[PDB]
Amino acid sequence: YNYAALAPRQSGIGTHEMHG
Amino acid sequence: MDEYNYAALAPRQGSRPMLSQWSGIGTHEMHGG
Amino acid sequence: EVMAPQPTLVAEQGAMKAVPVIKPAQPFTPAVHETQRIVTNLPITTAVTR
Amino acid sequence: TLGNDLRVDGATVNITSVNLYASFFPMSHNTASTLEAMLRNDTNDQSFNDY
Amino acid sequence: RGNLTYRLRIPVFLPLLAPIIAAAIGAIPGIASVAIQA
Amino acid sequence: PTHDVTTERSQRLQLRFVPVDREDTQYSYKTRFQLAVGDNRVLDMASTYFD
Amino acid sequence: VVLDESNPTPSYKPVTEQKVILPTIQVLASKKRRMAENEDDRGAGSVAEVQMREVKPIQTVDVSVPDHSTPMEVVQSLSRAAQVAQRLTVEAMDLSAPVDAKPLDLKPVD
Repeated sequence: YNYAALAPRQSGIGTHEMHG
Repeated sequence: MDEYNYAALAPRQGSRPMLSQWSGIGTHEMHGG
Repeated sequence: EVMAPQPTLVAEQGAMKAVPVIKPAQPFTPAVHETQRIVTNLPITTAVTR
Repeated sequence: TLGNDLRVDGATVNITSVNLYASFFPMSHNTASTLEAMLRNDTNDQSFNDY
Repeated sequence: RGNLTYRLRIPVFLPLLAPIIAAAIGAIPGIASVAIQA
Repeated sequence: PTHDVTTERSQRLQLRFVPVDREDTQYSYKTRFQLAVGDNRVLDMASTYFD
Repeated sequence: VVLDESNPTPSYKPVTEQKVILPTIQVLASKKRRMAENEDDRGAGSVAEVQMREVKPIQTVDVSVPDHSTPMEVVQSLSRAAQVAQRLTVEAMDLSAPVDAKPLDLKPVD
């Protein structure tokens, strides 16, 4: 491991989708 | 010792890998008869 | 520091008394052989007889 | 089995297709690259002799 | 194997240190199938 | 090898010894040979077959 | 304080000093190795090896964990295990095979 996988070089986490 | 030579490549016989004798490489077959 | 020159070998076999001969091959052993850079600037390690 | 001329006898050969089948030993590129590098050196040249 | 190796130098019937270390390693969520060799 | 393995001083590989004396009888044929093993050569008696 | 500094394996080099447990714990990284066929070969895996070393007049254990494991968690778990082993070095372990249950009915009453 090395600081996770690299990102493509040049709320992030979670969803709150509800209602119906 | 498996880091100073190719011993993981050779098939094992328990804990001792079965390497060839040092003077085993090379061949010579030659005659005219 | 440049690597010190290695002596060339010439052996004898039969009547042949001046056959050119390369240094014999020996399996690497830490007690006898050590890895020394040929040129200190860039790492090209090789075995020497200490 | 008879020392007879086949040209006059009329035997003919007609070659349809010619291919060669190379066989590769599957060896991990880890050690295969090392082996080819060590055999690409000048001291590890392969010597062959006619029998 | 792994790049990092940890070494413990304990001052020191049935052996117990090896089972204890194996259980401790198995307690790690990301590690399974602890192997004991002597 | 070529050192102290073979001479060049003109000695024969095979020697034929004519019998010194011969005597025949209705029962047996007896021959006597006087073989000399050189001066600086060694003979092996695995050779020396009667002809 | 700090009795043995031997490094039985030459291929692994120390990276931290022999920190003491209030045994001692030493973390050793691995030197360079041969080529790998592909980069996804070193950290790939989950099995951990706990190698035993001959007693040096003290015992040494070589525990190797896969890369993805957190070094802090591994160190803390090893320290707790070492403390437990030092404290305990019983009948509870004996109960879990060579004591039996039905045979443990003559002795208790007769």
